[PDB]
Amino acid sequence: YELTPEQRTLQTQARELAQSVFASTAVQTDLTEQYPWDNVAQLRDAGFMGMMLPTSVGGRGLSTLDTVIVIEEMAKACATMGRITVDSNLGAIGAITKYGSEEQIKLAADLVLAGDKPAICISEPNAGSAASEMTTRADKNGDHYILNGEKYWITGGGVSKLHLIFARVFDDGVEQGIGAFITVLDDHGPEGLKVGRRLYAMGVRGIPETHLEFHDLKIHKSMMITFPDGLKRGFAALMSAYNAQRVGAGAVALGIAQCAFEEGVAYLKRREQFGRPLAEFQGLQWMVADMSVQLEAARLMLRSAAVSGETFPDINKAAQAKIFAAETANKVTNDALQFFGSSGYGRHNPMERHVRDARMFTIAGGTAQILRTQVASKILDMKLPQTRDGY
Ligand SMILES: Cc1cc2nc3c(=O)[nH]c(=O)nc-3n(C[C@H](O)[C@H](O)[C@H](O)COP(=O)(O)OP(=O)(O)OC[C@H]3O[C@@H](n4cnc5c(N)ncnc54)[C@H](O)[C@@H]3O)c2cc1C
Ligand SMILES: CC(C)(COP(=O)(O)OP(=O)(O)OC[C@H]1O[C@@H](n2cnc3c(N)ncnc32)[C@H](O)[C@@H]1OP(=O)(O)O)[C@@H](O)C(=O)NCCC(=O)NCCS
Repeated sequence: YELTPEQRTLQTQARELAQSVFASTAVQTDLTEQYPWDNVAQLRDAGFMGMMLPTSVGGRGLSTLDTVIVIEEMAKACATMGRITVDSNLGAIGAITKYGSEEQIKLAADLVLAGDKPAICISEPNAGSAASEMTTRADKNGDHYILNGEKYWITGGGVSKLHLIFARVFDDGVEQGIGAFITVLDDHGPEGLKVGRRLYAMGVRGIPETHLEFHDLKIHKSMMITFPDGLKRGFAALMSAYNAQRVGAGAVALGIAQCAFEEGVAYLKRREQFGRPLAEFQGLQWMVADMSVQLEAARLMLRSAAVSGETFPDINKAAQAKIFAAETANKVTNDALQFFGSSGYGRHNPMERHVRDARMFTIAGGTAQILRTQVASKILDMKLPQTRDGY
């Protein structure tokens, strides 16, 4: 239940980069809401991008746990850098690594290792929790697929090059299921791929969340992730790669909470009222005790989930960890802010940002409610349909 000597080294390397470079840019990144290109370049040069890619394509061949360790250190410095580390190591790049062809893996690897944070494109304005109800379609046309539809809250929209787009595949009018399509966005850009309006967010403002439109987007069949056993199971396998994403997302939430925790504790020791430091008040001591307990548990849950499953973490262990970590983060950041008092409410301190940044993680990548349903389906060992006629 402890890190290996190699993992401490990886942790130290991650912490050094985050504290000496990223930490001093967190406040401004939140102010400008601008994608930190400079920081991403340093993140790449330190080998913290595409870590789970095989060594045969330039990757380090690391584990999910390795990334989770790195991700948390980045998040403790900057929530934006935390999420970037996630998307550039887990999720879309994970599904491509596992299910993609040699050509598709090489294209994805070259981009990520060059410093590109991939963008996954699943959610639609009328299809969030019910992702299987997405209206983005891909009609087959010869050896190509014509994509028409819209996505939103696309993390990295406008700055991401690599795109993994999920769409309902139709063959001569007949539905085939949902498949994933790879496309790359550049200055010249692919015809039909349009970056929609930006959705300005409560926190983690350093990464643009945008709408995304597809107007007769022509994708060759060599850029569709294919399966020998049909797309019907294909849509069930791509989201299994998202089980690793959730653990990473949980690590970001944990990182934010841990930072706020450390800052709150440090403040209690130096801030004095009634002739003494705040740390000498029992009620505040127990609050500190409560936070440390939940943080320790959260870190255990995340790390435990990371080493579970086969290629990706177990879907339910990951769901349990994500629920715990995200909800833990919301309480810790809020209570840590309370330690600062009035100054905690001031934007000249980072405490109010911590609450704003942490708030998204009970929502994005599957809400805490949808994850509870998932966990319940495991314990009860039954399907839990949400439709009116699912029984
Ligand atoms: C910061 C951020 C970044 C994001 N980045 C991306 C990205 O990169 N790619 C991407 O594809 N998507 C992204 N999303 C979207 C997100 O992954 C989905 O939208 C998420 O599943 C939430 O969907 P929704 O907002 O449509 O929730 P809705 O489906 O509108 O749910 C609304 C509320 O109803 C509850 N609810 C819904 N269905 C049920 C049910 N059956 N039972 C009980 N309760 C229910 C939910 O818990 C939620 O609280 C991002 C979102 C955020 C906030
Ligand atoms: C899965 C979800 C869409 C509900 O779907 P549903 O209508 O209950 O359909 P079911 O879960 O019964 O079936 C879907 C299949 O995909 C599989 N699946 C779904 N999510 C999965 C995940 N995260 N990991 C692995 N497998 C998954 C299920 O095992 C199931 O396979 P089966 O056919 O062998 O049973 C919803 O609970 C969910 O998790 N979505 C959250 C939104 C989201 O993920 N958005 C990401 C964008 S950031």
